[PDB]
Amino acid sequence: YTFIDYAIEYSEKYAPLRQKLLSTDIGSVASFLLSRESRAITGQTIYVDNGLNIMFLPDD
Amino acid sequence: YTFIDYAIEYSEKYAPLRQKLLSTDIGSVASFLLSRESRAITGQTIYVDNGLNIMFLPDD
Amino acid sequence: YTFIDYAIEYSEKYAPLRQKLLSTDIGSVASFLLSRESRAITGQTIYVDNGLNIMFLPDD
Amino acid sequence: YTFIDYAIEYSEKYAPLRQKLLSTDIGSVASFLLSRESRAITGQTIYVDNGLNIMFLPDD
Amino acid sequence: EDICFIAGIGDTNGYGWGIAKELSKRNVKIIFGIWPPVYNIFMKNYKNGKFDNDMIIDKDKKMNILDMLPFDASFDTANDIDEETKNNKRYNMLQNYTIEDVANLIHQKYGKINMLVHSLANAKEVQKDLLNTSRKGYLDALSKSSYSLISLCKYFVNIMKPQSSIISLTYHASQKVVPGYGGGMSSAKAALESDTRVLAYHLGRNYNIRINTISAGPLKSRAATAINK
Amino acid sequence: EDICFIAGIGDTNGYGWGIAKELSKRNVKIIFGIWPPVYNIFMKNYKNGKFDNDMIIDKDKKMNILDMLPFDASFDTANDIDEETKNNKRYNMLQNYTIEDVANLIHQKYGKINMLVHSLANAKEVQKDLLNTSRKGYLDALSKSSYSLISLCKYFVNIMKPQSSIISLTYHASQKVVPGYGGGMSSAKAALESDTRVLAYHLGRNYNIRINTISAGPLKSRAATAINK
Amino acid sequence: EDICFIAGIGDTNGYGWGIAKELSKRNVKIIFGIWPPVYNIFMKNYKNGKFDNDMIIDKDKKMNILDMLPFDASFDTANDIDEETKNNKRYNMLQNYTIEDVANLIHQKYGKINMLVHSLANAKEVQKDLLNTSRKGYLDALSKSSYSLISLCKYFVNIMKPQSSIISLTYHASQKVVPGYGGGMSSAKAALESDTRVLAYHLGRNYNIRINTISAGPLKSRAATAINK
Amino acid sequence: EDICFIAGIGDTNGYGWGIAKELSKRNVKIIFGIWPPVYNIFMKNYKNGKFDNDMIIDKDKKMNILDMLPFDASFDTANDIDEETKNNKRYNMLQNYTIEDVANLIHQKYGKINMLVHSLANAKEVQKDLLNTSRKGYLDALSKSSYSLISLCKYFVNIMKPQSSIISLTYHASQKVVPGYGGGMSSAKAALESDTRVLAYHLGRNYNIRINTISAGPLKSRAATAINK
Ligand SMILES: NC(=O)c1c[n+]([C@@H]2O[C@H](COP(=O)([O-])OP(=O)(O)OC[C@H]3O[C@@H](n4cnc5c(N)ncnc54)[C@H](O)[C@@H]3O)[C@@H](O)[C@H]2O)ccc1C(=O)c1ccncc1
Ligand SMILES: NC(=O)c1c[n+]([C@@H]2O[C@H](COP(=O)([O-])OP(=O)(O)OC[C@H]3O[C@@H](n4cnc5c(N)ncnc54)[C@H](O)[C@@H]3O)[C@@H](O)[C@H]2O)ccc1C(=O)c1ccncc1
Ligand SMILES: NC(=O)c1c[n+]([C@@H]2O[C@H](COP(=O)([O-])OP(=O)(O)OC[C@H]3O[C@@H](n4cnc5c(N)ncnc54)[C@H](O)[C@@H]3O)[C@@H](O)[C@H]2O)ccc1C(=O)c1ccncc1
Ligand SMILES: NC(=O)c1c[n+]([C@@H]2O[C@H](COP(=O)([O-])OP(=O)(O)OC[C@H]3O[C@@H](n4cnc5c(N)ncnc54)[C@H](O)[C@@H]3O)[C@@H](O)[C@H]2O)ccc1C(=O)c1ccncc1
Repeated sequence: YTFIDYAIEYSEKYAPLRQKLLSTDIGSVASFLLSRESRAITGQTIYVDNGLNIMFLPDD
Repeated sequence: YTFIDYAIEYSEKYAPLRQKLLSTDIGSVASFLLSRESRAITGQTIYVDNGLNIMFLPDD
Repeated sequence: YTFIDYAIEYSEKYAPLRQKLLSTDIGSVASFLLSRESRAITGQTIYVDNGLNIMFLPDD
Repeated sequence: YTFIDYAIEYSEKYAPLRQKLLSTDIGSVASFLLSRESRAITGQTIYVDNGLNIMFLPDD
Repeated sequence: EDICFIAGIGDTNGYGWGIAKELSKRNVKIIFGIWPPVYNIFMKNYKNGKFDNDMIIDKDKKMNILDMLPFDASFDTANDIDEETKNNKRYNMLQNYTIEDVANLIHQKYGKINMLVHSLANAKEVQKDLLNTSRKGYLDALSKSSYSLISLCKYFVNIMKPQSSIISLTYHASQKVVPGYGGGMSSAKAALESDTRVLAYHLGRNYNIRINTISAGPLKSRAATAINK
Repeated sequence: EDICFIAGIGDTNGYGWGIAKELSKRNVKIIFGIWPPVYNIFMKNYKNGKFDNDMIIDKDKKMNILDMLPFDASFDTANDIDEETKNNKRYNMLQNYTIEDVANLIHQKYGKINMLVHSLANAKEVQKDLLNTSRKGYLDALSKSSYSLISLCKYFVNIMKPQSSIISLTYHASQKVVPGYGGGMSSAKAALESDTRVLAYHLGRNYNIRINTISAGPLKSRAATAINK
Repeated sequence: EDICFIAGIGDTNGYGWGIAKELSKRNVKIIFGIWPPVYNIFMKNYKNGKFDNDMIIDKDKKMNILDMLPFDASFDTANDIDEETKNNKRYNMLQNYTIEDVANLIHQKYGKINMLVHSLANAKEVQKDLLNTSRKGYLDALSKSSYSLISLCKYFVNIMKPQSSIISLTYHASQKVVPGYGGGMSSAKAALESDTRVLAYHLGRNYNIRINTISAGPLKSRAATAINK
Repeated sequence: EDICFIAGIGDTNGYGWGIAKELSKRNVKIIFGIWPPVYNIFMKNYKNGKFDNDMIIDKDKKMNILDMLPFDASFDTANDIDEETKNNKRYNMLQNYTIEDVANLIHQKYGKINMLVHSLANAKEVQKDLLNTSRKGYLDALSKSSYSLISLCKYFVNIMKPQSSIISLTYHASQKVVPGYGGGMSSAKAALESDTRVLAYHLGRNYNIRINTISAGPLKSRAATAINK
């Protein structure tokens, strides 16, 4: 089932937040970073992945 | 002239962004994170420091 | 079967290096760091965990 | 005086350890990583720079 | 219709205020948690209008402060309160200033909130570098600057609406060494940052609440000028 | 009155479209840079209303697309296109598709813009793992996925006002290993992230322009499916 | 001629022993710091030869244990000792087990050392996840697992030869969330790691002493099996 | 009885030589892979004893160089060398200098080795900063400084016994910005570091071989001086 379907299933089952990640989720963060509201942020790698990046070991 | 004044002088000199950092610069970022616009972000340490954190050694 | 047994089972399965981690594996590394051979190293967090720490999500 | 002489002077003046960094210093760490003594270390970026990498802001 | 509790304030020169001003743009109601010692004097300035100019919202609006309450992040519940403070001239006239008490207090006066802000830090020995910091000073820093966050979350999650958000303030000194920032504050900021992840996992899976921290640059407030190195 | 150029849209299923949507919510004009291999097909679909029900926005809003231009991030300037791709079935009818040309075309037609979005990647050997990736393929992944960002900046920085912002997308595989994300794409992401800092220093100091990157979760888009594992 | 003090031991199934065995290969003399509660029983096994097989050095040599001493990382000096323990059945017959006392004790019996090992961790509420950990449990973890390191350094630097080295043990849970590792241990390991940098700066510039930490993988000892999740 | 191939030596002033020295202290046979542009000159110097007082080792020891071979990490296989460099003044007299060929030559002459050292980097535009680096130059820095490591591994992994180790050198500029380290070298270092993990997974699981990288401080070597700033 290709690498990507595996990645979606695993994320939705092990990420801190359970909701399905939508393009608009990355879209609204991108909108923010592009607006003056983030005038003080730069050179950063900002994660928008329901927190999966913070985990080390799963559970089940 | 207090530890704090040195830090701000250094930041306004070697930081990627030259403008003065405002309490509202952090506030706007805080606003965004407390809203649903950032529903896919969690457990992150987000830098709002005019990018100073990306620097290794000053070019001076 | 205790938190510890799960961790070792998981490590011996998904870690880059398959061998069993020995108390002396950490000891040898400790020896080296306590010697002049590593006189240019300091303030570091050195990983001796068969590389498990470099993994994001298990391939299973 | 080229980028490198600047880097050496700054390192020797701001690094945790003051000694001059020698090729043999990186040499002995490399020898270690290559020997069985580090059989449990892998995929790592090991710093051998007298600790300069740990600093954020200088002093003088 | 969104309410935000800002814990950690004393004046309008800190980050708490800057956060409060920006949230007002989105018309969120703000509740300030003020450290007892300066609660009265703070109410004074306010009553005497010393903050009127600092309350004007960009949008040509007045910052909507729902309430100012005495709050001490070193006490989890009323039973944690010790004799010395129970006699402390500045705590006498006050009451319900422990984390659980203000959580219940807010919940009873205004219902549930959906935004939480941890904006307070304290270290008795901040002027000393790590190696010259006592066990007491070190732990006082972690209790006030770190554990307080975990505690706020534990007691405030009960009074929060679903999908509510949480944030705290930290400093890059936790990752890279900045000499002068002592008393174990660097230590505290390192734990606050690691705890933010672990709390995000639990709060995320269990309540669907998010938690994040902002590593800020320098701001000349008052708690920052007290570092003096 | 903000204008944003989005590079990396070839259908409404990727992150670009989602970004264009959210940008429209805040009413920013959008220009789509489209890759020639799928340019006409995209135009045709758009024209026959095959995207119509995808430009919808909760607030009744309907995406506002300022322009749709052919664009290939493989070429910095016109003198860069090889004769073959120059006479190729898809590129013949087209012109001004190099980074320099589109940058110029945009400025010439709408003036200076203030938002730039890099939403693309590519690698011929993504299916193969690092060890088995050839120099050719590896250099291809980096040329298309990482260098394009730098070139994109170099040319657009000049048609961008001060305080404008730039963003690109990345994936955590750059920092931790994920088997299956091959072809050197994890390597390209690691370079993009490091370059995002180097560029922030320079663009910051010299133009007062910001650049950040977003490490996204999984999305079933055309590109992603290309992995096949 | 090199002496190493290993603080944090109870049996031969921990890391302290593994470190002790390897150092013996370089013929360094070892001094063990044992937590009072198990000091006697530990001396028992030893006297009755329960560790003879665990002492054989690869090199067909016998591990050279210079001395075993009662050591409690929760007490900086004798004046820090409280009444309850001063009456604790297991502390009565003992003496000079506080950090400063054993530092002086070693220095008086064997002179200066050049190697220090911090290999101890403790959290009363390790079985609970962060959110259900009390202030007491959290701080007990930081005092025993973190501040102890800073304290060891402060008092032992006086009895160390120039260019001496120092190390401690940590766990990746401080950087990434591993559920189950609770009681604020993750918090403690995060501060221990940050403190290692700050201590390296000070100890490096001032004494030319190095300090580093080893983030280890799982080992089935005893303090690790007590976590049980 | 260990044999180590070092790639990246063109004089006794770089890190390679220092590595070869320390390896000799532990009595490991050393094979030097030498770049053609400076191959003969190196041979001549070595032959006339111009390195004689540099092969000295505290313990009276004198480096033990097993072999010195011409080697260019730009070429994976013989079918990779372009006709020009093939007929070039320096490469004509030479043969078996591609990664595949030297790997084969080594195995054919000494059998399987168990140590591999990548001590090289190069970038045509190192003097220019990222923004002003051309695609050509950028791809060159990555091809020579990063891909060579992967290709090096792919071919040598087969002439290496199990438990063998590999190492390369990197610089912190990959993680934090250092103006002046241009040409895309900071980008190449970032890729090398990320690739060091991906490779460790694969080489680990399939061959039980380790690979790590060393982030070194400043050294005034030929390469370093090339920066000129
Ligand atoms: N002021 C800065 O520049 C700065 C501020 N922060 C964080 O921002 C937050 C507050 O900002 P200020 O400190 O900027 O703002 P305030 O918002 O000026 O100060 C915070 C509050 O601590 C409160 N206090 C102490 N204990 C308690 C308690 N138990 N209960 C209730 N109140 C208590 C006190 O009443 C005060 O209002 C803290 O978490 C800080 O550590 C983080 C980083 C920086 C920083 O310190 C820095 C230093 C050097 N270079 C760059 C940046
Ligand atoms: N999940 C994802 O889809 C994902 C996507 N990204 C990045 O997001 C960006 C957008 O990718 P996407 O939306 O997935 O892909 P997409 O293919 O849907 O859309 C982008 C465009 O790439 C365009 N194309 C290729 N080369 C060119 C060129 N040279 N000029 C013009 N057009 C070109 C192509 O025509 C397409 O329209 C890229 O930089 C990605 O690598 C980053 C991370 C994740 C990811 O891969 C992932 C994997 C496993 N777990 C979690 C996340
Ligand atoms: N055992 C492991 O697998 C492991 C061990 N460590 C660290 O290794 C060190 C000790 O190793 P063990 O714990 O492995 O070894 P021991 O060396 O088995 O245990 C340590 C000592 O704590 C001592 N104790 C408590 N308080 C005091 C005090 N105040 N004074 C004197 N003694 C006291 C106690 O007497 C005991 O001897 C600690 O700093 C650990 O946190 C770090 C990481 C790992 C780990 O926990 C882990 C967990 C899940 N997945 C992977 C790895
Ligand atoms: N200070 C340093 O010299 C330094 C060196 N390194 C790395 O250490 C390694 C060795 O570099 P060095 O010793 O400085 O340089 P070197 O030039 O002295 O020796 C290495 C060899 O590169 C060889 N050459 C180029 N291409 C090829 C090829 N394709 N095939 C065969 N030979 C080739 C060349 O002939 C030379 O003998 C490289 O991977 C470096 O990037 C990493 C970090 C630091 C660094 O640049 C730095 C900068 C600022 N502050 C601190 C540190």
